[PDB]
Amino acid sequence: HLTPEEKSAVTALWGKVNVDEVGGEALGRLLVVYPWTQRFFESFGDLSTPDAVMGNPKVKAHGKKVLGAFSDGLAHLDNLKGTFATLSELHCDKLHVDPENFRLLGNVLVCVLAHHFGKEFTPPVQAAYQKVVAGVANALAHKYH
Amino acid sequence: HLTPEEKSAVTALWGKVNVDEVGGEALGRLLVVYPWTQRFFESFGDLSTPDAVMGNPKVKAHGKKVLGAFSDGLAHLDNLKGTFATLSELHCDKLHVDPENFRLLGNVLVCVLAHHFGKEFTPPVQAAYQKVVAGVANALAHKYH
Amino acid sequence: LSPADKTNVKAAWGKVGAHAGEYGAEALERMFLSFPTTKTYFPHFDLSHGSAQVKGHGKKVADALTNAVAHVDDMPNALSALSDLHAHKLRVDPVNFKLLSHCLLVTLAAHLPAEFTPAVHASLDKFLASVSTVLTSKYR
Amino acid sequence: LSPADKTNVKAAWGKVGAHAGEYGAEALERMFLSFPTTKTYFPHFDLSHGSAQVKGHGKKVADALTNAVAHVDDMPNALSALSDLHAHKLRVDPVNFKLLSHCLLVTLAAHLPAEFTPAVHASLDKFLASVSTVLTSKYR
Ligand code: HEM
Ligand code: HEM
Ligand code: HEM
Ligand code: HEM
Repeated sequence: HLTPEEKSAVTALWGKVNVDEVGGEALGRLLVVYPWTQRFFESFGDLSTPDAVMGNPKVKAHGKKVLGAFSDGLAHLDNLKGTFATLSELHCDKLHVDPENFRLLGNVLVCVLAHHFGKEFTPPVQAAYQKVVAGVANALAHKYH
Repeated sequence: HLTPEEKSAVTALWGKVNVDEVGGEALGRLLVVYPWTQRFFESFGDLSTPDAVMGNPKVKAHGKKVLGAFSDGLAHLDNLKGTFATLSELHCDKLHVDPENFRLLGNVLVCVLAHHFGKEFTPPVQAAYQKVVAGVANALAHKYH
Repeated sequence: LSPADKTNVKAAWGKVGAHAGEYGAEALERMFLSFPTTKTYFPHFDLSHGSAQVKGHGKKVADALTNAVAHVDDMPNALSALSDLHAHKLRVDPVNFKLLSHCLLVTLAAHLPAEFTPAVHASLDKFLASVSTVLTSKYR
Repeated sequence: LSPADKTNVKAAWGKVGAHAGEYGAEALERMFLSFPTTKTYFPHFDLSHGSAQVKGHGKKVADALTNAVAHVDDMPNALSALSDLHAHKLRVDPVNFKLLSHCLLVTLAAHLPAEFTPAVHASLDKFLASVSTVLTSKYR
């Protein structure tokens, strides 16, 4: 349920996002801030320090994929469920990630946007992004519902 | 998504439930165990002790309504969303109850069923009831989604 | 935990008596069946009904909970090694302690007719929440 | 909180400097707009932008957080009165501390270009989670 002003807030900011970087930043911070999530990324090699996490090329590459799916949801705000269906099967039925972590990654992304855009990330812009990341998290959790 | 065996577990137990009592027991225990929920029930009068809560006639009466809605969901397991639509508007848009409390009340109901049925409330029967109360909580939270 | 809470948890502990390890195994089984995401922490277990591994693990869990109740005013110290294990080695998601705690309460409800009163339910919920707080205090 | 966490929270505190009360008010506004369920705890407030009441309240919240950081190894004692207030009088749902804490982190991110590194983010998250643990320790 985004209003047109909420939609404007979201798309005008997203146009400015570096899509090669921001997803790795959010995934890396998830792994640093919520370290239990490292359980799913054993194959990624050195996660021993925050610098090792943030500089790990597999974290950056994987985060690029993660952000690509966010971008696909931003383009389909009225059908997030179909947009996220195969990813919901993957994360829920195959990986068994607790869906609370979908909420945490969304909020980490919000922090990354706040850090990159500073004052431009106003309280109304944040509110619109909170609706988007909650909608993406609920769509990704559909197979638990 | 209940299987037929899950459906059998649920309906065979529910047939035995005292629908005049179990909802008041679960609502009273919610108010005792998670006392912040008393914030929504100021008009109910004496909630000062667990005995005062459990013996309060308004808690018993209100719990009877709450259980009536659970019973309606058990009869419509493939359309919980429409079943709970007006209650979702009420709880989300008018009352602003955090939907985590829908999960807590469902789990309190599970504890009440375990206490009343003892060994008959087997681990598989509990699992089936957990699917039902999660589905009811997600349906009631639809207007937040 | 208030004095009354300590009293209530002790009532429950004493009634459960020597069944505690059996009830721990039942609570684990309840969790695996009700919350199948928790199973992936036990890939090397057979989680089928009657599994010797679940029986053994439930005795360990029960022993840790009894240690926590026996040292209820010093639980951070009593559970320190287990807090390290769950966060650092096992990477248990904090959500999962809420799931096991609920299953431990349901197990007690299913075996404690007289004792699982609303007040004792509240006291056991607070005790398990306090144990969970310590066991999630060491992520780093 | 580890020694490094205390170091990092102190770095952030010192950079925020005398802006803390303004940033507290901004974090509250972020919470009310992003999580409108939290508004019902403030029915007698005007929550519009520029509200003197939100400005005043944000200074109170900031002062409490600075008290907690100044007494970081004794936070249960430092925040005891506020824990009583939030649980007993205000009946704040525990979920809501996660919402305010997130909004406090976003506010800091929006004002701390150099300091909001991944490590300092983690340290601030742990500090706010620890404050929240104390402020939800008194339900009864
Ligand atoms: C909530 C927002 C999330 C989005 C949008 C997202 C998106 C993705 C995408 C696009 C894929 C690549 C799938 C493929 O290669 O086709 C991926 C894979 C994966 N995701 Fe996520 N994800 C989210 C959250 C998480 C979280 C919170 C976790 C764990 C903590 C996780 C762990 C995994 C894993 C382990 C893989 C690899 C799967 C494999 O290759 O076998 N995801 N995710
Ligand atoms: C999750 C399962 C729940 C169900 C099925 C449920 C069901 C109901 C029903 C059937 C009604 C009566 C509505 C009418 O009279 O038409 C009611 C009202 C209400 N419910 Fe719930 N409820 C749930 C959870 C909660 C919780 C967790 C809270 C608060 C903690 C809450 C607080 C209220 C309030 C304050 C009313 C009165 C509304 C009014 O009369 O103005 N409900 N609920
Ligand atoms: C009431 C909370 C809990 C208690 C008291 C507890 C206690 C214990 C104890 C005593 C051990 C054995 C330690 C070894 O003997 O060093 C253990 C191991 C473990 N626990 Fe927990 N635990 C708790 C919650 C959880 C949760 C929520 C999970 C996951 C859903 C979990 C997963 C594990 C695993 C996977 C092991 C290692 C098992 C083995 O490989 O044999 N624990 N726990
Ligand atoms: C970082 C967590 C928090 C801190 C440090 C904090 C701090 C404070 C402080 C210092 C007061 C003023 C106490 C009076 O001066 O005695 C207060 C009051 C209050 N707080 Fe919090 N609080 C926190 C989280 C919350 C949350 C999450 C809510 C609700 C969503 C909330 C709701 C209230 C309310 C409604 C008041 C009373 C306001 C008044 O009527 O003027 N607080 N808080």
